[PDB]
Amino acid sequence: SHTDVKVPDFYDYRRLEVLDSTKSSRESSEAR
Amino acid sequence: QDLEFTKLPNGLVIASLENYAPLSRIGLFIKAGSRYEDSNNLGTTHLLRLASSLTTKGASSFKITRGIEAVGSKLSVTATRETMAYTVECLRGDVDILMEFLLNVTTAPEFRRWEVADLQPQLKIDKAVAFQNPQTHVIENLHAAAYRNALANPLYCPDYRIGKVTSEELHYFVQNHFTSARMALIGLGVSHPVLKQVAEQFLNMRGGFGLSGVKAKYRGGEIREQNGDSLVHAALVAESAVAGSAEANAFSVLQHVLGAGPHIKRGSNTTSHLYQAVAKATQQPFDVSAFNANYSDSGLFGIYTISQATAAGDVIKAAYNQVKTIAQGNLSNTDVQAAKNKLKAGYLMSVESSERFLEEVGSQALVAGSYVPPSTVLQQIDSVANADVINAAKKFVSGQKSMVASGNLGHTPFVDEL
Amino acid sequence: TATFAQALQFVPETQVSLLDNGLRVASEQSSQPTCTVGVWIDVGSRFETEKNNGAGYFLEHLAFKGTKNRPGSALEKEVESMGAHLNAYSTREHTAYYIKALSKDLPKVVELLGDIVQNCSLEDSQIEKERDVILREMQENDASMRDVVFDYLHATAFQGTPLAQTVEGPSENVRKLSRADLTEYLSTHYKAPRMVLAAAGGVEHQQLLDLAQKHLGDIPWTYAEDTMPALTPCRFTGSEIRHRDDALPFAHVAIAVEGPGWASPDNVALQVANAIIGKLCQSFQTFSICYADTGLLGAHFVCDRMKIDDMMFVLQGQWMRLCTSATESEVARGKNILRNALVSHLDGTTPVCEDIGRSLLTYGRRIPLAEWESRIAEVDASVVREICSKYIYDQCPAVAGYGPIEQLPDYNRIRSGMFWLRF
Amino acid sequence: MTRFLGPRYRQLVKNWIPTAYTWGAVGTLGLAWAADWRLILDWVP
Amino acid sequence: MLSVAARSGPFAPVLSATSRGVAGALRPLVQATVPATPEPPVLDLKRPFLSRESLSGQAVRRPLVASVGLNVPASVC
Amino acid sequence: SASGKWLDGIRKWYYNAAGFNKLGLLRDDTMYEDEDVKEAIRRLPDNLYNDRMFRIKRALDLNLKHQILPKEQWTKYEEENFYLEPYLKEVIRERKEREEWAKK
Ligand SMILES: CCCCCCCCCCCCCCCCCC(=O)OC[C@H](COP(=O)([O-])OCC(O)COP(=O)([O-])OC[C@@H](COC(=O)CCCCCCCCCCCCCCCCC)OC(=O)CCCCCCCCCCCCCCCCC)OC(=O)CCCCCCCCCCCCCCCCC
Ligand SMILES: CCCCCCCCCCCCCCCCCC(=O)OC[C@H](COP(=O)([O-])OCC[N+](C)(C)C)OC(=O)CCCCCCCCCCCCCCCCC
Repeated sequence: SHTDVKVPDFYDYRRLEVLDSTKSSRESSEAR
Repeated sequence: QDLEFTKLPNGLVIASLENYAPLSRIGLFIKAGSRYEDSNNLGTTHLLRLASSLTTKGASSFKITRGIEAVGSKLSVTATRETMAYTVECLRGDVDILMEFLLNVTTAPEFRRWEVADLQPQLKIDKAVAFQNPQTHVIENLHAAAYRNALANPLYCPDYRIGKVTSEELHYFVQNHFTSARMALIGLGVSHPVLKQVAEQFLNMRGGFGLSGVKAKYRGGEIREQNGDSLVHAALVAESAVAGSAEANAFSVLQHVLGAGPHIKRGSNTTSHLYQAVAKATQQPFDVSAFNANYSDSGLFGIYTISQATAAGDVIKAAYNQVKTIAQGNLSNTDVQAAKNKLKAGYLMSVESSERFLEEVGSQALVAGSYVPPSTVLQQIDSVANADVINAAKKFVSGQKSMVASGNLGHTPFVDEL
Repeated sequence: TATFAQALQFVPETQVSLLDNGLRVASEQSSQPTCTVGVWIDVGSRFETEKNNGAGYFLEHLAFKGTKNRPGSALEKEVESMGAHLNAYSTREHTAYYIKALSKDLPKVVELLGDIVQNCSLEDSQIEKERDVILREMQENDASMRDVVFDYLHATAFQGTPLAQTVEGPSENVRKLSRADLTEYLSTHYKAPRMVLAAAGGVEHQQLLDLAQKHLGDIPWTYAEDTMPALTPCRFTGSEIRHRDDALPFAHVAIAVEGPGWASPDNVALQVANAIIGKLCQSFQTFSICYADTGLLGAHFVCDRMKIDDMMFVLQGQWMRLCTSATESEVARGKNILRNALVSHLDGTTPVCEDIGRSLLTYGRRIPLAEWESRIAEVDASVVREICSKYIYDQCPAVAGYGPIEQLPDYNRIRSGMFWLRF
Repeated sequence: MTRFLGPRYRQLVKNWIPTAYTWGAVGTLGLAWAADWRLILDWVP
Repeated sequence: MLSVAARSGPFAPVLSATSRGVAGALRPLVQATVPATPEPPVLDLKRPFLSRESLSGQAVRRPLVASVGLNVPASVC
Repeated sequence: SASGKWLDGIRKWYYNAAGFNKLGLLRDDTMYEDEDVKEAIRRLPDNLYNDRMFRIKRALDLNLKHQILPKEQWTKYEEENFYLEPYLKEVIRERKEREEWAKK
């Protein structure tokens, strides 16, 4: 059925502004 | 703190119980339903239960809808073949205006041509969602097969009648069946004086009794519906006993000896005679159980099966034979005691919640002069013997059968060859 | 005569106690001949790694299949001879086993309940039978479309984090999980200070506590080697998953933003907002799904394929309306709807027992209806405006769609709908 | 009209006042900047 | 045990019918989306037979035969 | 008092001056179909609806032919039927109720 679902990894494209994780999520959002 | 039955000069019954609950519930119960229709006005009651927010002499449709929403409350309608019920739920202090709404919905409806004619196409939709679960249409056919006239009439509107139920029919039905001597008002979360203030508004409504109807006559029918489905559903019954009878208690205990339904999640139902019988006749998925209905002037008892299409004949037979062994008196004290345990416990669990408790009280109020507490019910259960159970099984085995089946019937048997 | 709020004072208290191993016992006594009793456990799919994703569901399949003291169907026969019922469930975050019974049977009930959680007989034959059953149950399309879209939503929103993974897990895993994995799972997660024993109905608290010491007091409490698995911290991603199949009758759609979690106060106000929102299409709902540190806040609907765009427009417009223009009159209605829901849910012993257990796991304490009423009374249109703006306005959503979804708007078009140019 | 006298309309107008005077500021400053309107621009440091 | 629900157990939801009126505060189970049945072919109206002279000969005396042709209307005996 | 006969006199004068009776038309036929009027027309029973439609077509045909009915067939002031007024009053009440809800 569906349960085998998994999004493939997007590591190459994501911003470093969330990978450098020492700041709450929503504040990051605001910076971006 | 206890219930208090009472009857007004109109013949209206009223009862109440001040449980200190934050949510008050009030039910108006009526002797009406599909059994009082005839072939010339079928489907009237279905549209009647859907029409429970059209305009009235006392309040506009817009007013009823928005006013009930604005406090968070609900107004439900529930029917059977024999009774209808209008129920209101509200927070403490909301009663009065909602009671005005209840009064106008039941005693002074308008059935304006255009609103009725805009409401018609919803019958189709409601019946469709009902008929997604296959059990419903099988049971509907079972009543048609089992009876010639009254309990035969369908709960959902016939297809040929959709779009052709008229305002005049609604008016006539309400005028001839919504009468004060057919009624009870029940209140949970409400002090008797307050419920008296409510019932006071009903003093000038339609009095006396109405049209009494006809007695149901038994048919030894058979209905077959052919589809392409790989699973076939079947029901096989006979006539058993009237509601509120000792013999009906016998039949109940028999149902619970044979097997009434599961108790463990993903279990094997080792206690269930029918399930264990069938499990040795088929190796693909099946379901089986026993069936009870009871009415005012009749009742039905039988078996209900679901199986693969090629296995049906083996399943239906394997089930039936099991009952026969009880008729011959292969029955054990241990089974009987376990069955009575299941029955007493299931009964007490069925009335934990106020919603079902209200229903049960309202059902009693329409047919008896005094409320029967559960202890008395438990004793009546305790009082069934083994001989009563065996006699009930013999009644089933001997009497004339009715049958319904739906699916791919290339291997289903005919009622004459069981 | 009383007021609603005054009737909320008559509801009885919930008593709570501790054993020496740190298991907590909680009860609410309601003077009835019937009762519900269960064990709630602070374990779920978000503690499993990709190596054993799906273990708890497996364990749930063979929980009631036998213990050492009661081999095979003996347990089932003893439950059925009392006239009692036995049930279980498993979630992204919790697990539960409970029993419904007569109040007379409490000593046996607890006994059985302790026999089940400490002494299941994980026999190879039964393991293989459950393996075949679960594989068969996964082979055919035995899932409802609603479940499909909600699983897709969790997968896209919480990708790269344990919450993305499903309770059942992949089929590749059930054909490959072993008894060693099951016993390791139990040894590592089923520890006393993570468990609650809850009861509602005609149950006395001290009797329950005595029985708890007798039948549950030997459950260990020493977490060993910190054997508990290390796992990834929480993150929410604005993203979409689209599964197109133009043969299905109707399109299913789900869209959320990130909610605050169990602990925050804001939840109350949000619920009010929900009640205000909830024609075009057949079916529609709003929802809040809470976790420990995060959540999903959004809506779900079904449409004919030619009416997806309009419906999305209507929904996002209502969101913007609440963020910018709410008024007192509607807010009052929403508060009343919320009051009615809260009091309607807690009817009968089962829901109450369940509430006790879930509450002691999530909140650390039972929150009485009076406190909820006091929290509801403080909301007003200004609070709704503020908090809706705080979680909805100009945010990136997570979207999932299944069906004939050609007309589902592009992601940029959906993102631009989360803000107004005239504000 | 006579319809739009009542509580909801008062609340609704109060909801939009701030946005209104902000757009007013935008329009005024833009007009001045566009027409080099010295009457306003001579006061800008 | 005089209500359908207290008596019938798991068959109560098919032995009873309900409509919950104007929308409530909680959200119900089994929501049931509606793929309704398609419409049949549309046809001309039927004439009545309100005389014996018009009904005379309508009753069946022999079983039927089904017919079709490549340049003739389809027909039934 | 006499004032009733006097007002009814001027009203009859105005009615004959208007002249839709020369075309065989009732007063309620001559309303402009705004939203409320269309909803009131939706509510009519079949007989009234069909009578209205034919009357209107007949007036249009006469106007096409720059002609009028014989005097014998003109609509008379003392035996006219305001068949649409009741339905219109209900439609307007409903709209007023909704408006009044909308300001709270
Ligand atoms: C030339 C070369 C050609 C070849 C080039 C080749 C290359 C080309 C490639 C590119 C092609 C691009 C194609 C077009 C793409 C369009 C995309 C699109 O429409 O997306 C839909 C987009 C998608 O959303 P949706 O899914 O449809 O959802 C709809 C919702 O309602 C969404 O709701 P919402 O609230 O988010 O948004 C709604 C609101 C959002 O907008 C706003 O609320 C404001 C936006 C920013 C401020 C703009 C204010 C402009 C006011 C008028 C000018 C005066 C300025 C001040 C000076 C005063 C002078 C007296 O917008 C509107 O309601 C529309 C009108 C907004 C302006 C209001 C004034 C209307 C009258 C205009 C004429 C005035 C003439 C007289 C002026 C006075 C006398 C001189 O939504 C929109 O509605 C977009 C609105 C776009 C508006 C554009 C306005 C341009 C005209 C300005 C005025 C021009 C006259 C100036 C005269 C001189 C005085 C200054
Ligand atoms: C009549 C003559 C005099 C008229 C003078 C006019 C005065 C007012 C001038 C205002 C200029 C700035 C307006 C900005 C509005 C932005 C709105 C918007 O949607 O922005 C976000 C959008 C979309 O951004 P986004 O999608 O990336 O994100 C926006 C989301 N928020 C808002 C939450 C951040 O950005 C745009 O694409 C806007 C492009 C605007 C281009 C304007 C060009 C200048 C034209 C006017 C100046 C020239 C006048 C010449 C007069 C000559 C007289 C002799």
